[PDB]
Amino acid sequence: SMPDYVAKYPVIQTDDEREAYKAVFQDQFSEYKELSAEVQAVLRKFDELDAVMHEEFKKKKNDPTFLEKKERCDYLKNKLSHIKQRIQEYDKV
Repeated sequence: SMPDYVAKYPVIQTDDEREAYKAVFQDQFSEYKELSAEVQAVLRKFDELDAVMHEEFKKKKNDPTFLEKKERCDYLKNKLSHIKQRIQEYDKV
């Protein structure tokens, strides 16, 4: 098994497909930007705490909610990257 975007975003063949992938990239990038910034901020907040040096903060780091948030963020970086790769390949042609 592979991520869902692999199947949903096959090799571009038409100019319309290229524009559709662009629309999807623009939408998902704004979502990704926001999410990643938030995730990094938290990770950094702890980074500042680490520099200062607690247990509650370690738990916060392993919070399942945030942990889930971090995994969605990784999915998004991967999805966007794949779509970008697709567009570029067509663009080179």
